[PDB]
Amino acid sequence: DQRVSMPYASKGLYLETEAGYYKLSGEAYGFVARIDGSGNFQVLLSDRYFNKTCGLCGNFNIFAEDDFMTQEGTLTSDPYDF
Amino acid sequence: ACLEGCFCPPGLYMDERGDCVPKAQCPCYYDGEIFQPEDIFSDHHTMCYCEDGFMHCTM
Ligand SMILES: *[C@@H]1O[C@H](CO)[C@@H](O)[C@H](O)[C@H]1NC(C)=O
Ligand SMILES: [Ca+2]
Repeated sequence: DQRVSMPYASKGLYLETEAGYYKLSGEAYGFVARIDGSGNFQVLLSDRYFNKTCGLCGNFNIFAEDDFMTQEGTLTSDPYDF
Repeated sequence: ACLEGCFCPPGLYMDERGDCVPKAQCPCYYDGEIFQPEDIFSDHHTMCYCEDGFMHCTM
């Protein structure tokens, strides 16, 4: 809840600005986030979590149809209740 | 038919406990079971929830 300044680098999380756009790197933990001026979240993530990370950006598999596996684990046809 | 008695305005629907309420906290009666207005609900194979009075089941 304490507002900090920027940039910021604690706990292996460099919180930087690149190309006038804000960045959050976690290369130890294998991810790089960022935002643009308008607001467009982006998440770069390694190959280490292939068929692991299940969430709102779906699994990191090859397929694209089966990447709605709910918090229970259920292939759903709706992109909404998921 | 068009009967006579004690009703309450259309925005309000009847609750079991004598008052009538909007459809926000109007429970569901799935399989007889009186579920509260927010009760996420599932066996292994189905998936079901009560939103505003209606019981939204899926599979
Ligand atoms: C992903 O992992 C699951 C659970 O272990 C396994 O059932 C499935 O075959 C794997 N799929 C791929 C593409 O490796
Ligand atoms: Ca996928």
